[PDB]
Amino acid sequence: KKVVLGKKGDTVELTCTASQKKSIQFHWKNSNQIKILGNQGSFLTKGPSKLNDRADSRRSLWDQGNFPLIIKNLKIEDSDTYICEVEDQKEEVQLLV
Amino acid sequence: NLWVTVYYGVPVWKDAETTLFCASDAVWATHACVPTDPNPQEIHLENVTEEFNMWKNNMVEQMHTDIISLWDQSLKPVSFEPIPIHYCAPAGFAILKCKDKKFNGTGPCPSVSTVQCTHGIKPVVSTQLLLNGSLAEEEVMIRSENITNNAKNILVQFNTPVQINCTRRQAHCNVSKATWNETLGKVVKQLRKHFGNNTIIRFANSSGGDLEVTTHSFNCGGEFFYCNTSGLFNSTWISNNDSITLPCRIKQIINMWQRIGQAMYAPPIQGVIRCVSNITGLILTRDTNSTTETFRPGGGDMRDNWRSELYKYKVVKIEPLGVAPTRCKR
Amino acid sequence: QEVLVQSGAEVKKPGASVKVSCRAFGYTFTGNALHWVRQAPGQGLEWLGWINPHSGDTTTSQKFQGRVYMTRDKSINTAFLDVTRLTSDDTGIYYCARDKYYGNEAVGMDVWGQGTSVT
Amino acid sequence: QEVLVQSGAEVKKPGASVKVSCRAFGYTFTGNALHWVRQAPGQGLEWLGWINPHSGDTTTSQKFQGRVYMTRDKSINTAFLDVTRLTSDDTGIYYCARDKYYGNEAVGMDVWGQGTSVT
Amino acid sequence: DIQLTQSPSFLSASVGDKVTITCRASQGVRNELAWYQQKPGKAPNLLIYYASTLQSGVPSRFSATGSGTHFTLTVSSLQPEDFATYFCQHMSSYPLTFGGGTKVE
Amino acid sequence: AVGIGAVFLGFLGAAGSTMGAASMTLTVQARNLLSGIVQKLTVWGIKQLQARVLAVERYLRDQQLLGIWGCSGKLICCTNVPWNSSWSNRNLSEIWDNMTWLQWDKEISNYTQIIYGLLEESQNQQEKNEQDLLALD
Amino acid sequence: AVGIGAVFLGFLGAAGSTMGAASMTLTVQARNLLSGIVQHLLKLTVWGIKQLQARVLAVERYLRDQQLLGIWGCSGKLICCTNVPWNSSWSNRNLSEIWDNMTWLQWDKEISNYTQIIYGLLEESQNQQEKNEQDLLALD
Amino acid sequence: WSNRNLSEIWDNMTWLQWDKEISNYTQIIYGLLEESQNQQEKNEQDLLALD
Ligand SMILES: *[C@@H]1O[C@H](CO)[C@@H](O[C@@H]2O[C@H](CO)[C@@H](O[C@@H]3O[C@H](CO[C@H]4O[C@H](CO)[C@@H](O)[C@H](O)[C@@H]4O)[C@@H](O)[C@H](O[C@H]4O[C@H](CO)[C@@H](O)[C@H](O)[C@@H]4O)[C@@H]3O)[C@H](O)[C@H]2NC(C)=O)[C@H](O)[C@H]1NC(C)=O
Ligand SMILES: *[C@@H]1O[C@H](CO)[C@@H](O[C@@H]2O[C@H](CO)[C@@H](O[C@@H]3O[C@H](CO)[C@@H](O)[C@H](O)[C@@H]3O)[C@H](O)[C@H]2NC(C)=O)[C@H](O)[C@H]1NC(C)=O
Repeated sequence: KKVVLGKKGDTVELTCTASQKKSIQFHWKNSNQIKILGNQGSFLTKGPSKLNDRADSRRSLWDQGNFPLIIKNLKIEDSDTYICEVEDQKEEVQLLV
Repeated sequence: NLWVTVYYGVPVWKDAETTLFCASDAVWATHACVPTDPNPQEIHLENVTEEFNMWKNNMVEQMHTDIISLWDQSLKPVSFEPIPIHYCAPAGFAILKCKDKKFNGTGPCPSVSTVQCTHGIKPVVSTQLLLNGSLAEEEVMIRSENITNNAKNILVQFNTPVQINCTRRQAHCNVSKATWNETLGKVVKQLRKHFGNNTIIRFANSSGGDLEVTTHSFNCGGEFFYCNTSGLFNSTWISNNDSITLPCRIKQIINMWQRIGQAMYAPPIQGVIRCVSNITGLILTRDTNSTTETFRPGGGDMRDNWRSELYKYKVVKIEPLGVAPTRCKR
Repeated sequence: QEVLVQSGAEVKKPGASVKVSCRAFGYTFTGNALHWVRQAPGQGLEWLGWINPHSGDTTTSQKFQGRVYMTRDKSINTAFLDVTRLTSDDTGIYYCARDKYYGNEAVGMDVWGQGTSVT
Repeated sequence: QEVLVQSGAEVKKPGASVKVSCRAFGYTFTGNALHWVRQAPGQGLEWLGWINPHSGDTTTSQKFQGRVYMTRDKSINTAFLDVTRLTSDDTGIYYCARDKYYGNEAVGMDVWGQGTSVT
Repeated sequence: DIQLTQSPSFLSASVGDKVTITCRASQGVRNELAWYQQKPGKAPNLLIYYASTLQSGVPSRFSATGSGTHFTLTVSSLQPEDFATYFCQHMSSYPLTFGGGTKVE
Repeated sequence: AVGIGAVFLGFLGAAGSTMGAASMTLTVQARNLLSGIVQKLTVWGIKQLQARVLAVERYLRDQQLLGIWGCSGKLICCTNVPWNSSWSNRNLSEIWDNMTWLQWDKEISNYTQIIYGLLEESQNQQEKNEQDLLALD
Repeated sequence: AVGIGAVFLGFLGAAGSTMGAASMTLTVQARNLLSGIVQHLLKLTVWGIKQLQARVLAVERYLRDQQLLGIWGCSGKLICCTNVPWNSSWSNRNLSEIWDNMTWLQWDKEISNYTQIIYGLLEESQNQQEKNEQDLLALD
Repeated sequence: WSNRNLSEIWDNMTWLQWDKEISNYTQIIYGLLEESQNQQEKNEQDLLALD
């Protein structure tokens, strides 16, 4: 259970690493299981969540197994618990702001 | 007293994987390929039931790697028309095909046949809307590995081909409206068996992101079409001519065929490009969740394109040798 | 799935010969023998003969010996019936039927086609 | 080079079970039988039983029949000794020993482990 | 040859009745009898093989008993789709021939 | 009843028939196991002769394993190794008249190497080296 | 003394044992002569040819050895007996001197000089003097 | 299949003139040698192994 802190109106990076170094499917959701951001390979797909306009991930690290989540213009209401579903593993991460 | 008796040629098989090879007729990338048989032999195996699993099928990965290799050879200098490709097995292996109409994707099949090799398939490169595929019989079929989990995707196979017309005035696609309405009525009905008899079902557009996921990305006549599909998926269905025009755009450098860090320029060639094709299925993504559920178009991962059509087949390895008790003294 | 499909209706003069077909779908043709059954209109059924598709051997009812003939083609999975020297008594419906064929003997004809009207 | 490596010391309550391991280094494990010999402290050697590492056939002495079990594992070249229903007379040091095994019979115990102390 | 008589030829019954119809063979034909059901304009479909064993797909209300020269088939409860004609077939020896037929109305 | 002779089920056609009926049709499956005949980027000349080499290496290994447990007049042979009764204990009418081969492998697949070790050793060290004592005179 | 049964020495695992004992474990070396198992962006095939050449050579060598046993009398292999007289010019030693006190290596270090003449005698004798005999035996 | 006697067949012709006339009758003897003894020498020693 990793914990990350963020500032008001800034960019926070959410790390989530795989066991191997391979571009492979992942998912990023919130505590209420609403989809935020995932892939269909290397095509980044966004969810119906409210954070869709500010969600971003680094494609150039996807070969290295690092599957981040970049948040810009960080507000108050998005301090939630984020689930990184990567092959039946729930890498739970907490966001404070 | 009983003794061990050794038999050779026993018809038993195990689940195993090996290499497969192409077989397609006698243009695009297939000139180093074996000609097919004039009469493909099939043998129906009565009293034989076993389990299939089209999510752990190994044939679609080999087909994926083969088709990336052949298409990467094809584009790097040629025509881009998809050609039906048969997939044949070596000596000692067998291909098992389940011909039953009821098939949720995994589990037992009550009637199976062994086929030397498959009916031919065209390697279409498209997202959202399944183009030029093969059609299931009876009713509209829904396939997934987890209905309750929204992290997976939903595969939809039709009973009737939906006519669409690529035209290149801005380039646009023509869709029949009433046929589309009755086929999505058929689709929503089968979604109502899998979610409840008091559920309201909505269809909206894509959530956003890369343009290849949000738009119908396909190839008509060597030309690259990216069509906004908000006019199709905008409907709702309760708890119990006319024509549709899809606007399309053509881009020069794209991302396609699941390749990372991609840029390649392509100009228009000559003339007016107009083609007809058939929607055969859909790929959908599931999204205070008790009454309203909305499904959105998806795609992207191109192994789902081959998994939508190679669900019928599995590869088995024949073990010829067996032992049994028998009253025999030598 | 295991269905038999035949040719269409035929009308032919007396003294001639007629040829009907029977093609099998859904099963292996060479694994089961095939019977032929005729029916006069308004009467019962009448049996003619039966063919092993794998060997090509034929067995005919002795009323119809030398008159009805049975052939096969394994490449297109068809069995063919020939009736020569036509009279007015043979007008009716011709069926091809798959025997269930357990224990290398006739058991019961479980799959039938939808019939041929020969006049 | 032909040595046997044993587990650590164990302390157990009476009525429980103890499991010790014996791993082979320096010889082919499936070619020599293995004995389990115990020593109470201050007294002589007492025999338990012996096991073939290939076939899995076991032999326990009749005093410890139904009380002392011997299993094997060829993947890690190891034999396991289980002693159940402990009393105070079982306290001592335990050895796994390799038999020379010439001519399909017991010959002599040439390779011995370092011993396992159980109390 | 081999003669088969079905009794009665025409039988009248209502919906839900239990009806037993009889097939006679001129010799002992042991147990190799088959029962078939035909609707007009359609091909006959098989009901009973081996004179006692049910065909797959035929529901449990149909049954058949008998040996030697005597056989019966019995429907326990008549449904409106069962009103058809019913045939009994031997294959003990050549020639194979058909019964007289029993139409139920 | 009346008969005409046997029929032809085909390749892998005995998986749904009884084992006693499947014993007569071993040879037509055994013929086309290797099949035979058959007859700048490199396809059909590499990555396809590897399939033939794998099939030949499987067939030669299976034929060698059948020739070690020495019968070599193949497709049926007997052996002087007794059958253990703990391995799916059934009657001869139950197995040979009512069961298929695949369901039998479904129960006997847990004992394959224990079969193969005894069949690999016991006869061919006990059938041989007693003819060495028999041919002394 | 007491016994529990035979053991498994392994592949090539009895080359130092006696002559009689090494003739009990002939079977575990016949399996591994053929062995089996085995199991970028497609630029070059440099070890897609050489491994395949090695496998083809191994298959051909095993077929040549089986064909050599097939020309001579038997093919019911791993031990069988024939009818060539053993002349005393080839290593005249007693039966206990070569069957109790020898490994197979010390046997081949002596009979490495006379493989071809023994192979020729086995090539001709049983294969042309046991054959053309049964046809005269089966006159009646 | 080439009805000849022994003094025609074994001392005065080669194998070429033998197979030149037996090439008409290849599969008709190969099927009989395939089926007859291989289903008749079999299925009888199992009955001989009863006792
Ligand atoms: C690696 O090398 C070592 C030493 O070089 C080998 O160890 C020898 O193994 C042999 C087995 O081949 C042993 O021989 C056995 O000796 C037993 C005891 O012999 C004594 O007692 C008899 C009377 O009973 C006296 O006649 C004899 O002189 C000795 O005083 C015998 O009882 C055994 O006989 C059995 O086998 C023979 C085989 O011909 C039969 O005739 C018998 O009936 C009986 O079945 C046997 O002869 C020998 O003792 C070992 N030690 C040495 C030489 O010091 C290893 O075996 C070898 N490794 C491998 C894997 O082989
Ligand atoms: C597939 O499975 C069915 C089971 O429904 C098999 O049908 C069975 O076949 C056997 C022999 O083919 C029948 O046994 C027969 O019984 C009669 C009774 O008098 C007797 O003459 C013989 O003992 C004969 O063996 C059996 O009745 C029949 N049905 C059942 C329910 O067991 C079928 O053979 C299987 N295989 C194929 C290829 O269809």
